[PDB]
Amino acid sequence: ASRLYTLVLVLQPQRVLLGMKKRGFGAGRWNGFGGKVQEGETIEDGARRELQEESGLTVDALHKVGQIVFEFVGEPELMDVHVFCTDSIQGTPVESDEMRPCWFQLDQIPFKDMWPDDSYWFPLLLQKKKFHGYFKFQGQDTILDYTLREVDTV
Repeated sequence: ASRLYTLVLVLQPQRVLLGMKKRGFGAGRWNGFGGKVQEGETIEDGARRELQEESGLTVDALHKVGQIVFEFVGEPELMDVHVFCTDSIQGTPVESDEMRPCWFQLDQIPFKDMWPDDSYWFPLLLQKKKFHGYFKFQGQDTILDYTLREVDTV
């Protein structure tokens, strides 16, 4: 079985917003905003909730840009991450207990301090291409297997 997660990338024409994860899973890496989808909310509502909780931001619209499935060796549950993009933020980003937000120019994206899979699929996001991904991890550092392709419908 898989568990539903969200990931939101605030992508403007010359910069992208990332958050430094301060605690919990993936702490110490820059990432998009998101988390587990809860009972009683749609996937998109979950993505909005997490963006709000983690950055203080609300948005007009969220666009579906990809799905990535993660397997971690030894872990029963797969992560089914629904990836969204926006360029219509409302408010100014503010630090939360979970995330410290910062803007990065698109040629200074800090891949060495991000999840290793981002190096593979960010280019597709940046090129406004819809994708499906699968990544098999050994721990949090080592990609054993992956697949990646462009799709018409996410």
